[PDB]
Amino acid sequence: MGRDEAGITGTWYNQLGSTFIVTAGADGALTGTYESAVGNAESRYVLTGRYDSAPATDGSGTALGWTVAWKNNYRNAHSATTWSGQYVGGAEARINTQWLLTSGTTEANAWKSTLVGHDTFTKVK
Amino acid sequence: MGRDEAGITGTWYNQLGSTFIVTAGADGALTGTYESAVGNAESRYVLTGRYDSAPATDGSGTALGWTVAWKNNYRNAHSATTWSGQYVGGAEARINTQWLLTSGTTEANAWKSTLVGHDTFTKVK
Amino acid sequence: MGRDEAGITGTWYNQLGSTFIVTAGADGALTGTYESAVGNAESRYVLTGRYDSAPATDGSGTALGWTVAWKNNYRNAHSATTWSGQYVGGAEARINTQWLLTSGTTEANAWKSTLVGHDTFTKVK
Amino acid sequence: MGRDEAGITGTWYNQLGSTFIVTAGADGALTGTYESAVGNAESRYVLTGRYDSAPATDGSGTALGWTVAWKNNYRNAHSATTWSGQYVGGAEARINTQWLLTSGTTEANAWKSTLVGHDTFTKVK
Repeated sequence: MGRDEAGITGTWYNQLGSTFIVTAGADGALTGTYESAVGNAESRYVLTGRYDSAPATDGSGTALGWTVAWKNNYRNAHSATTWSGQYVGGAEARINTQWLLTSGTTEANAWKSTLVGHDTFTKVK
Repeated sequence: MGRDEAGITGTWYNQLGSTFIVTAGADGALTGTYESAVGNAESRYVLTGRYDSAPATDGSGTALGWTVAWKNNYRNAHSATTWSGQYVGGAEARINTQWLLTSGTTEANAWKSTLVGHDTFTKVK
Repeated sequence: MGRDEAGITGTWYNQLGSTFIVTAGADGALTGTYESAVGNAESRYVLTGRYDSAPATDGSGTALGWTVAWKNNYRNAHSATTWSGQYVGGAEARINTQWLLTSGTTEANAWKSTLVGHDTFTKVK
Repeated sequence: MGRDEAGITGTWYNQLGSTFIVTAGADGALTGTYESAVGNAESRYVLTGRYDSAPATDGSGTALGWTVAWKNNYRNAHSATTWSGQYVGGAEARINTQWLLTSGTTEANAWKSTLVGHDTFTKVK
């Protein structure tokens, strides 16, 4: 029922070699797992998010976002990343994102709590 | 079972007058609703996210994040915001966040797709 | 000749206790020194930037930005911060900024090169 | 005298087709002009910034930043962009940046004042 429900659902890979496995629900839900190739992380972590299930039809992307808290049964990096971006469908489908990675800190160190970057996900490689 | 499960769960308000209603699950889940005082928005929107259910005990905050896609039964702003931040417990509990608001755009306009800002949530006002 | 040349020029302090000393030139230039209360820093560092010397008159802020590279005669933190924001004049003048702090890294660590945050500068305290 | 003074100085192009013309001073200064291929802009605008004139030698990049206020003799977009990033030398030299573009706004619209994105500059194309 979601316009890009089928186009978003599946396995995605970014430029770092991370793997994003997502299911897009008819209603706007995103659920899945994330495995980072880098950082204080091992194996899969739960993700959840949301996407625009009725996007504009005018060649525009589909807005979406999701979160990973970096705790699983193997490790806890006391941090969470949120990706915010858009899905662009077609032969070379992509999800283009910017992210914010916040660590738990003391109040004295909160100024240095948050990393920012950008990931591009593709269906191959 | 989550360390700040009780401290996070409930109603939060930010500096804009927005209202965040969240339940924190024992496992790391965040679910709830968001109502923005500003922007292309009306009434409540679904949110989901994650938090560190076993944070450091050393005076450090609790990392968390969540997403809203700005589609509900009233409006669709073809956009999604992700907040990334930390919960700081105590008499004056706060959630301190930075956010990324991505709009669906054409590829030609993707350079101007994403707003960034910061919200502080409190339990009063 | 700059509309807020007089309002911007002078000494500013942020919420961390840092001190920003700036001169605004008629043409749009910003020059001065920055002293951070936090981080890998001591004493003053050179800053340069730019501001909108002919802003809108409609109650709107004045856009501006500036950079500090964190090298001086005392220390080198192999990093640079840029603040991007707006000057809001009046009894309680403020400069409201967001910043990006990039460290030199290897290519393998570039994903974790860049911190993001927000500073508010006032003329007192 | 700056380690990458020679490597930074010159003409750079980003993925949008914008042109960055910079001189790096021995002392850490960056001066030049920027011409954007997109947005509310025409022709060249003054830029100034700073870079780490004595970077780490260990395969690490060179931290730098610069600002453009989007006022010149042709147009005034009441905004400023700051790029924060690192120069990576070698056969395929690059400057990898993240940026913050703040517009002057009323206080009521300040939540939507600031765009964020990422530009990669190369010496060709």
